[PDB]
Parts: sequence; structure tokens; C-alpha cells
Amino acid sequence: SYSYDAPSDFINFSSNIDSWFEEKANLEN
Amino acid sequence: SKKRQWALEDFEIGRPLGKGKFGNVYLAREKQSKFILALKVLFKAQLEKAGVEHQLRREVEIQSHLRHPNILRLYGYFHDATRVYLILEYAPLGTVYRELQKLSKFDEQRTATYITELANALSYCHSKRVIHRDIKPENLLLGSAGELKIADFGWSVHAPSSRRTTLCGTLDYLPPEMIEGRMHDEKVDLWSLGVLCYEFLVGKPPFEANTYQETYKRISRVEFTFPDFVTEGARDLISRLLKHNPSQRPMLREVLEHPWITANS
Ligand SMILES: Nc1ncnc2c1ncn2[C@@H]1O[C@H](COP(=O)(O)OP(=O)(O)O)[C@@H](O)[C@H]1O
Ligand SMILES: [Mg+2]
Ligand SMILES: [Mg+2]
Ligand SMILES: [Mg+2]
Repeated sequence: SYSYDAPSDFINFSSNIDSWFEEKANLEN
Repeated sequence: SKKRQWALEDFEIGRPLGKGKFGNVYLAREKQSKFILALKVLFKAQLEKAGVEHQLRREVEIQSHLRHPNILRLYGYFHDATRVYLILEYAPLGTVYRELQKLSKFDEQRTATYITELANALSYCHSKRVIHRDIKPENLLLGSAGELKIADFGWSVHAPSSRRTTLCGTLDYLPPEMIEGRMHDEKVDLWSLGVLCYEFLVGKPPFEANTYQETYKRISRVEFTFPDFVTEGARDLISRLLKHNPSQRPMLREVLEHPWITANS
């Protein structure tokens, strides 16, 4: 499986992400 | 996703920029905007045989969410039938590794400047609780202005709470706690920095030996000496980073304030 929780959408290179770490650390179950 | 996803047909591929273990990294240009970047290829069959599929996922997820001036940008990724592709920010001046073969040694100004960029980069990383774990010349690239950029998050990990047990990295850069089968944390990158600083000034890692067993022995004992041209300040710093006890090694904030660093950086 090569399904990662990361970007894979085409981006227009001519035209705040790091909270991902703490938000994933704080999530519950 | 209902959005347009990356595809190989989106980039014009140029020359190879480097040779990776699971494939080459090629220069590339996105066709619509003509934005120049780097394309890291990984052959899936190689990755499967090696069983490093979970580490690829950590490289991508961790690097793609990091944003800093001295850390190589991971814009995105896509895979196809036989391989996986990472869309990386292009590092125009190559690797510190190559610059080190050319100059053989780095003087103090150059060494402190690099340590400073890397220390700032690692500090941001730790604030996010990420441990790089594969800091070495071949994973350090130079940007448009000769600024260091950390790359290759292959052996990285997100360690919010717990310690780790993985032995990973490069032989000459392995921390004592890993070799000895003990648990580790973000302090392993502080050891790597000491190993790296020494190599920059001397031209070779401090525990280099003729065999694997001998190198393990020297790291575990923290057995090394300095040639005579290494100044007192550099010795005080490398000696502090190369403490057998992880707790005794300086914080990155201390390295950044180290007298030798501020005098030469
Ligand atoms: N963005 C990039 N720009 C320029 N060269 C790169 C880039 N990414 C990798 N390289 C070159 O490719 C080599 C190997 O790829 P790297 O991603 O560092 O790890 P791996 O060995 O796991 O493939 C580097 O040592 C460097 O010479
Ligand atoms: Mg911290
Ligand atoms: Mg590498
Ligand atoms: Mg790798």
C-alpha cells in the first residue's frame, strides 16, 4: 500500500501545515 | 480526491542529480508552470524486497508537513505501476558531501555556518518532535546561496511521547545508545551533529575503523582524538555533543549559543 497522508494533488507553482504533528499527537482513541 | 492528481506526464525529466539506493533523483520541470524541481524515484520491487515500505511512508508524511528555510521541501508524491515518486525542492549546488571531497576539509567559518543552519533546522524539527536520524554529508544539500538544507527523511520518525528502539542511520554516525541495544530519543541527532562537525573539520568521521565491529567498539567507548589543527573551541563543542550519556549532551539552543559557533558562524 502506497496511500500516504501527504499531498498528491497537482499544484500551480506560479500562484499552516506543520500543526499536523501536534494535532495527530493529541488525537484520541 | 476529486482533484487532479500528479502524474509523470506532468514533468519534463532532465539529467540525474544523484544515485539513490532505490532509484535516481532527476532534475525536472513541471510542464505548465516550468517550475524546476527534483524527482526522487523509488522502484517498488526493490522497496518490497527490502521491507522498507513503512519507512517510505514516514519519509513522505513527515517531510511533506515540515516547512523551514533549511529543510528540503517535499511538495508532493505519486506512484505508478512500478515506482514511487517524490516531488522535491531542487537543491542547485549539490551535496555538502561533494564539497567535502573537493575541499578535503572545511575551515572553521564554513563549519560553524553549516552547523548553525543545521542546528536551527533540527531545533524546528524537535519542536515538532521529529527525529531525523540520518544526518550525514550525503543528506545535506546546498541551496541557491550556499545555504545548507537537510534532506532525506528516510529514517525519520515522529516521536511525540515514547522513546525508540530502532537501529538505523549510517555506520560512522550511529549513536552509542543505538549500538548497545538501548532506547533512544531526539538526542541521537545531537550526537550526529558532533560526528558531523568533527568530519567537517578533519575530513573524516572520528570512529572510522577498518571493520564494522571495530567501529561499534570505538563508538561505544567514544574513542577518538583530534588532529592538532582543531582549535580549543571546536574541541569543547564536539566533546560535549559526543557524550556517551544522551542526557549530558547539549540542547540545540546551547549549540547555537556556543562561543565557538557565534565567533565563527
Ligand atoms: N533535491 C535534490 N537536489 C539535488 N540532489 C539531490 C536531491 N535529492 C537527492 N539528491 C542527490 O541524491 C542522493 C541520494 O538521494 P537521497 O534522497 O539523499 O537518499 P537515498 O540515498 O535514500 O536515495 C543525494 O546524496 C544527492 O546527491
Ligand atoms: Mg523540545
Ligand atoms: Mg540519502
Ligand atoms: Mg532512502
